[PDB]
Amino acid sequence: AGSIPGRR
Amino acid sequence: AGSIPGRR
Amino acid sequence: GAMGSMERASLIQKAKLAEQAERYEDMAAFMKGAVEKGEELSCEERNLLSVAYKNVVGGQRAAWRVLSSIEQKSNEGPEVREYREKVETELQGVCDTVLGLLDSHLIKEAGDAESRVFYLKMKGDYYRYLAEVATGDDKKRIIDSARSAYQEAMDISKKEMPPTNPIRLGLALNFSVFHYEIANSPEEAISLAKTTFDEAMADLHTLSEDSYKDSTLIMQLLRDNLTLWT
Amino acid sequence: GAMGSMERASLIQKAKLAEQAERYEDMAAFMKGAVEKGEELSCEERNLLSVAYKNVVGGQRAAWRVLSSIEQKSNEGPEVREYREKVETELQGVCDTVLGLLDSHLIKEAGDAESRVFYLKMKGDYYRYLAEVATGDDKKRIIDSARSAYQEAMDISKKEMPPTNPIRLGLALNFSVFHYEIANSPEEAISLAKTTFDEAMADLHTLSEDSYKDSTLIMQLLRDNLTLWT
Repeated sequence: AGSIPGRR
Repeated sequence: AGSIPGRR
Repeated sequence: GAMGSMERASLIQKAKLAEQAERYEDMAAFMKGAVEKGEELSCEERNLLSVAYKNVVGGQRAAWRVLSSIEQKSNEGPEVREYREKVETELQGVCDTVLGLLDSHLIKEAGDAESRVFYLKMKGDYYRYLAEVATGDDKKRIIDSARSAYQEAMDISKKEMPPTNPIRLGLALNFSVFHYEIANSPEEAISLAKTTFDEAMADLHTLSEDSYKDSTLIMQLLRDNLTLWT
Repeated sequence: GAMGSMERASLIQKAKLAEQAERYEDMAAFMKGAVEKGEELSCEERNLLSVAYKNVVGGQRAAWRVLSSIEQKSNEGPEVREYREKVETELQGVCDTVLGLLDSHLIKEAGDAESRVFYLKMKGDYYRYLAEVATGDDKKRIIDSARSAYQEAMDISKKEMPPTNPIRLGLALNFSVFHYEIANSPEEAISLAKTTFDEAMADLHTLSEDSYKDSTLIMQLLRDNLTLWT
């Protein structure tokens, strides 16, 4: 399950 | 220019 | 604190530089210093705070999972357990630091829905990360603290934000992950992701091209989870 | 030091775990503790020491280059310079730490060619990283220290190791980068890379399949540089 990712 | 890389 | 002699604006500028240099520990320290100046944070500043700590704790969580996997295989010297414990304690310290900033005094000063929801989502997330490593004792209480923060954020977001708002969408995404991965409630996770996705779809017609891109990007993450869970 | 109460074997075990968890700062601290136990390092232990510090300093160098580029564009408030200086000082401290381990007392105790060449190559590399950030004052002296370490390593390697030995090859590769990037001697860099490649090619017939794979991998890096430089 994916949560909001860290920025780019 | 590439030197020896860090490990994997 | 450690950043007490640096100007607020200089801390913010250096946090942006640290992000560009991928120096997330430095970024988080600069943003902690900025929060401790005592002024509320703008939208951009809240994002810098969240990005910094999400990257720091994300690396700690990845390392903890590698070590926990090795330790479990070893249990089927004390060194693997000791080192997993060291990483775990460091991770817990970062989560406690973030939660302390939210409690002193970001949440209580946040009156607009956008800021209050953002900070309550963060509070849910950092309790969720504490729950990932917790074992039985206050594990239940940590889980309830995450649930309570996410629920208050959900209640505000449903009353005050459109269904396509990116923070409302990311809150729902992360609360659905909480239900699936932490609370052992996969049906609640699936229901929340589906309802969130469907209500956002029905509101896309109101958006500009740029807002449409922002909202559909998070909707795709909801869909990706639903595909994995069903 | 900080690791004085931990057993040598436990420090080595934890360095291997830290590598698996991609916790290179921890890895370097464990290996520093192991070196400070005062015993010589095995081949595998030397590799752990080098991998740990190469990754730590590699991240610092990448961040320094991002910040130095921003600073140069700004020069065509004090914050970018201040933060570049902070990263630079941290990088210099890591290089000084490695050089201090080599001087106290890894090099003087290294009698076999494999260990002495390995440590002298490291000494060249860490002076080279100091040279990348040095500006005029002891910049010349830092460059000469790198050159002298690499040259002693080259002299030993040519007398004591076959032309396909991976440490001999990596030493030549890194000394060629020194010539090209630091010493403003691109013709010397090209000559060294070409001669090293050709002498290794002529010795491949002596190798097993596994040694052949090890040597040809580094030869390809020499070829990649020659393609970029010519």
